[PDB]
Amino acid sequence: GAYKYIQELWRKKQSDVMRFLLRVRCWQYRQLSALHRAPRPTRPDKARRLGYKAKQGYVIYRIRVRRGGRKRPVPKGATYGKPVHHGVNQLKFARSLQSVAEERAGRHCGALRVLNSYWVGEDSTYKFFEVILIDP
Amino acid sequence: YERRAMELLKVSKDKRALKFIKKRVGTHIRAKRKREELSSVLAAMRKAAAK
Amino acid sequence: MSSKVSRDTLYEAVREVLHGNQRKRRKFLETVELQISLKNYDPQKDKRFSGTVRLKSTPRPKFSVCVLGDQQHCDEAKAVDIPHMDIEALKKLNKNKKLVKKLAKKYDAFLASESLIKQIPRILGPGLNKAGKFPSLLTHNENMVAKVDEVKSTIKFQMKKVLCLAVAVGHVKMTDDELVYNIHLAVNFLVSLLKKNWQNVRALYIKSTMGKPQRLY
Amino acid sequence: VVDPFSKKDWYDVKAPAMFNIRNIGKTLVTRTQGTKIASDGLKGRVFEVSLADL
Amino acid sequence: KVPPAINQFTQALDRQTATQLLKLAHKYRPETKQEKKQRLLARAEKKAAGKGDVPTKRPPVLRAGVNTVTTLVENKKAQLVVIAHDVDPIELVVFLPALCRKMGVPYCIIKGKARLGRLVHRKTCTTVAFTQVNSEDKGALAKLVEAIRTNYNDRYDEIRRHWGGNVLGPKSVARIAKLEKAKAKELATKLG
RNA sequence: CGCGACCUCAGAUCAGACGUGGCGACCCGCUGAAUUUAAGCAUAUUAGUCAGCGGAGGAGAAGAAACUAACCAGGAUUCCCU
RNA sequence: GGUGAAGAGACAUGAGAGGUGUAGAAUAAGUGGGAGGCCCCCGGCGCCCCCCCGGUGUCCCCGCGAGGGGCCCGGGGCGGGGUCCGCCGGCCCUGCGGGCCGCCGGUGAAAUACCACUACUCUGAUCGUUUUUUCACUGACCCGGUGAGGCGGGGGGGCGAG
Repeated sequence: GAYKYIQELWRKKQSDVMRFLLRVRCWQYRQLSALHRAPRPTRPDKARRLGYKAKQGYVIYRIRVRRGGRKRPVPKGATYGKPVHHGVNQLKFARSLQSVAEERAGRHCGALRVLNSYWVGEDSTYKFFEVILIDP
Repeated sequence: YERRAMELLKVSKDKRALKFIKKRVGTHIRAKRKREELSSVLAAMRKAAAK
Repeated sequence: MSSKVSRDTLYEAVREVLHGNQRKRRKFLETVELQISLKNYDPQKDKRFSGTVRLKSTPRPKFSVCVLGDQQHCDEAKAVDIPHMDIEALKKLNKNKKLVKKLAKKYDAFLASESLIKQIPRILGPGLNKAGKFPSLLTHNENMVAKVDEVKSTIKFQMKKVLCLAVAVGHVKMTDDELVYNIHLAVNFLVSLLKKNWQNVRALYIKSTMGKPQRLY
Repeated sequence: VVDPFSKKDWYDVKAPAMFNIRNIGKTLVTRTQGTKIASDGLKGRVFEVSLADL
Repeated sequence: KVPPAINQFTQALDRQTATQLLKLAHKYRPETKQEKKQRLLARAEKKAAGKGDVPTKRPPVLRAGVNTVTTLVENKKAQLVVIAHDVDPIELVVFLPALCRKMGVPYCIIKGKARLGRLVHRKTCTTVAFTQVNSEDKGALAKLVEAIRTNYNDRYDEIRRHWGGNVLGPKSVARIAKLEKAKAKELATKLG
């Protein structure tokens, strides 16, 4: 079964195809949108495993997200209150970067309903997710 | 990380190879079970080279 | 022949170690012996041998036993056909105040009993003593009802500071069924007492004589 | 360190043909080993050669 | 530098050899549209004549999809495998040549997925494979099979050892050629 | 050059479809403080609460075990007594 | 987050070997013991390479001879070289049909007229891997400028110069 081989391959790492084809997205999300449609699920392994069929009506949008902590947004960073509620450096958001990406793509494309997402690359200050979407 | 541990088993200091695998993968169970797979492959290498 | 090189590694099988030692020409007798390295093997200080073994056949070296006495071995001597003497003069098999002149060891094994444990060089005398090995303590035998034991030469492993002992695993003419049992009954204790830290990367070498002593995994 | 006079050799000197001595003398320098190839720093040197020896 | 398992994808076949391969295939292509329907309808009408239905012999034909090709390769029912070289995610068939090396199945790297697509009604097909062929064409197969396997299977050692790319751009080629010309020209500068 | 495929990627008052916006009693995901309490006060408490944002439905989320257990064993989810 | 090149470094591999002292005649061979190893020149047998043709059963020629015949079986003999691997015999298991003070007599290193288990590393240092030293490389990254306008190689080449 070919998909067994593909699965084992993605499970393994330390081959450069990731480095080759991550720039193919970092450049194009800055040439064209940071949120754009792809014409084929780059990992027909993982798309099908999550639940996908290339029957007409199925879309994937590949989307970039910027990674880091989450600095608490207040003016000049000194938050009024008792001093356990200070602190704006090391705060950590309460949802998976995958989830942030999923919701970004979903809110951008109405009339398309999410089904799941998965990871395709992670440069140094980014994460390159892609989202499977149904045309209901 | 596998190749480095293989070289350290080449020089044959297993009590350092284990520490290297542990400090990178995390659990002594996994390090113990993984040094065995790193051996029995290094062994195959030497055995099929002297062949 | 002036060859000492065992360039082999050598892996064939764990129990097939009987099918590769048979490099025979010697029309004299070939002492197909056995030994092992010295690296991480301290000749005297912290590591040494006490293990036991029993061969089937006496090789070219004289593997026979005789007196001492130290009772039940007076009867063993009179039964195994050697003149027996307690202390009268240390002239049975010595190297300086002797009676006859054969090979410096004059034999390759002499056991003990339980009146005292340093009386071997005082009863029959030196030999291995003069060679720096000690056949007086740690013999692991009393043999009051076993003479076939000594004529099959029940023997041991024991340290030495030069390199080591060297103990025979059979001959080529005799079958390899002999060699397989002999190696796997001798070096099991060697593997126990030398594979604790030294992981056996190199091999245990067979002094397969006539110009090609070798090794086998 | 290594004796600095190690790899300096006596490159030859020559006059115009219109003079009366052509092998004037010699001058030491090291060869190509680093980033200071000899002839590069050799061109631009200038001597003091007089009629009273040439 | 591309890795070995990617650089294997650049020693594709010789054009005329590929042309014999394709002219062979075009007598073997599967049934396309408006042929399927007519053959099946005629077969339905042959049912009343007891001479043909849906279940009846089909002469050997192509096997297109990657899953099917890999299945029959790992069952060793393949006599020839073709591989389009430009596939979108290379991980689709990066492993395949190694599989063919493991099981001694002849395999070749052709240019274009479009040609394999034209070998059916579809637009593209990652691989195709002959399992068996008509005996009269078996020899014509076997000659090309030998030509292929001479170059792609027996030298799996050098193929997997191969590296690629790493070819410096012409601007820098000339830029280094300047200094190499300078050093080659003026060498032996000192009386050494 | 020219032709023809596949791939990428475009515009269109092209053909047919669809989403935003409101209400918010209940539901879901985030953010989320201070009065106040400790007789003072900062850890704690008030509280994952009011305020803020996003998203729906007739109910929503849950749900068929990477579970409880330690027994002579139970056996998805929710709700009430305990 | 990459590349090369050189210098300082560790090491795994890796083809080639081991002379001389404190007791005696050699080196009395890292060591084990053989008072006798043969390095087996060796009758030659176990037996390889010609002839000899039982199945003149195989048949290239073939398509029909006619045989050079190539062949596969299997064969009562070394026609001839023989340590081409290796079991008996004879001899000083050849110091005297090579060859090697006698190990055991030097109280030694385990003694070495001999089989010889090991390796001290220096044997080409290939050949890999790794820590450092700098020098450079550009393809991610960043920087400017423009309506992204002659960039890097070359050549015709014309001008004159020497």
